[PDB]
Amino acid sequence: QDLTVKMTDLQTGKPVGTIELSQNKYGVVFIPELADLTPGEHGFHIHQNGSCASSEKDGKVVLGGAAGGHYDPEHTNKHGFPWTDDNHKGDLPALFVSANGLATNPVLAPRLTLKELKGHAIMIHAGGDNHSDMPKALGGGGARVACGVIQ
Amino acid sequence: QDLTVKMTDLQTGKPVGTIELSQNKYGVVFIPELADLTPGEHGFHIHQNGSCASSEKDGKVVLGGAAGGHYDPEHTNKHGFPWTDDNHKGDLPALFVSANGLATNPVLAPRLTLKELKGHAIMIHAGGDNHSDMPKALGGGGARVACGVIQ
Ligand SMILES: [Cu+2]
Ligand SMILES: [Cu+2]
Ligand SMILES: [Zn+2]
Ligand SMILES: [Zn+2]
Repeated sequence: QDLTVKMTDLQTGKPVGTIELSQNKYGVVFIPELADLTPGEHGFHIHQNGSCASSEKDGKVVLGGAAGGHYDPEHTNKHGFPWTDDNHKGDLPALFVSANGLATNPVLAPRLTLKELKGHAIMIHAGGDNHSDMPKALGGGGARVACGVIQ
Repeated sequence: QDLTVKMTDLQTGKPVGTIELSQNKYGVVFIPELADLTPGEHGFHIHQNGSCASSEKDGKVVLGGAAGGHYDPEHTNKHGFPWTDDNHKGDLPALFVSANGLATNPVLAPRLTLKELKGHAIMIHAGGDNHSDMPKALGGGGARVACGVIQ
C-alpha cells in the first residue's frame, strides 16, 4: 500500500515534486521529495475535497480553496496535533524545508489509514503549524502554497 | 505522566532549556523548549546510559560520550526510523531549530513508553538524521551538542 501524490505550486502552477504515502503499523508515513519551497516549517494537512482548484471568498481568490477545510471525519471543528483525537484527523506533523528549498523529512500520522485518504487533498501552507487555533486559526498556516490530490 | 528533562549544551556547559515528555495513546511526545541551537534539523535520540559526561575514544575526547550508543533494548544494532521496528528503539524524529535558534516543534515516538525512558539520556546532535547508517553512521548526526538525563 503505497501511493504517489504529485504536488504542484499553487502560485506558479509548476510541479514541485511528489510525496509517497505508506501504511505501517503505527500510521501513515508521508515521505516528501519536494523542491522550490521556502525554507522553514510549513503547515501540512489533509483537506476534505479532492481538488486543488481555487475558490473565492468575499470576492477574493483563494488559491487551493476548492480543497475545502481540514479533513475532519469526526466533526471536531478544532485544529490540533497529530496525536490528539478531538481535532481534525487531517492534522499532520509540520513539513520541514531546508535552506536549499527541499523537503525530504518524512513524517508520521498515527491517526490516519491509507485507505481513508483516497480522494482527499494534501496541502502545504505558507506559514507553520503550532497545532492550535490560537493565536491564528488553523495553526497559523495561512495561505495554501502547494497541493496535490490523493488518487 | 509528565517528565521535565533539563538540557545542557555540551560545549559551553550552559543550559539550553527543557524538553517535556508525555505519554499518550500513540506513544511518547517530546515537547522542546530550547534555545541557542544551530538552525536546521538535528539528530535526536535516546541513548543508553544515564550520563551526559564525556568519554574518550582512541585518545580523543567525545563530548556526551558517557551516554553510550542509541537506546536499543532489542539489540538490533541498526539505526532507522521512529516507525520501523528493526532498529534502535531510541530513534526519534529529527528536531527542528528555527532561524532564531529555538526548538519548539514537538515530535512523537510511537515505539516508546514513558516508563522505559527513566535513567536514559536524550541527545541532540550537530548533524541531521536521515534515519539510516548510510551514507554516514547513525543518520549523520555526528557530534553530540546537547544532552540531558531523564529522571
Ligand atoms: Cu491545510
Ligand atoms: Cu544520538
Ligand atoms: Zn486542522
Ligand atoms: Zn539510532
